[PDB]
Amino acid sequence: SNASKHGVGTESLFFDKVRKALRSAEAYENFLRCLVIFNQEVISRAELVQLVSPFLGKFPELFNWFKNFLGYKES
Amino acid sequence: SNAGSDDDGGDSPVQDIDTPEVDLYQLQVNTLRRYKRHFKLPTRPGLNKAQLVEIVGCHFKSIPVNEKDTLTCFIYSVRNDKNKSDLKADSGVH
Repeated sequence: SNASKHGVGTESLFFDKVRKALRSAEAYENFLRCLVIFNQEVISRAELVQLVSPFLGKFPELFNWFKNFLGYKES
Repeated sequence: SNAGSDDDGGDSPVQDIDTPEVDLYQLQVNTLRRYKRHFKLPTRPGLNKAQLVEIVGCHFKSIPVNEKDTLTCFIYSVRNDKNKSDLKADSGVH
């Protein structure tokens, strides 16, 4: 309720893409596992983006969205 | 016949991918050790990079996660503080 309506929009777009691209339940779980360990102060920013490389790295638009959201400079 | 087992009746779901595997060897030694410290994984002294990756990967394959909440945490923290430092010791062990 009131989640992917007005507040969350492009983020839900991203996650839909991730869910649809990875296809595998455990692969999507993997993505979320990267999220939780990031949240749990375990992995660094770049470590997060790099970890999902074999997953989202195949999709430039998707991985770039991820980078843009994380504020991934690398510049 | 069905209704006799809980197995899948499709044999193989729609997936031309072998399921993408996560490289945990790319992670920094510090990152892997941090995983072990935050998740509390008691180990033997003399750990190496490969050792860490195996242990981390073994436990990483068994992490309980929830779509809605995990997405919420991710969106929240990253839009707020992208990896906050805040140096503070919790447990006064010594």
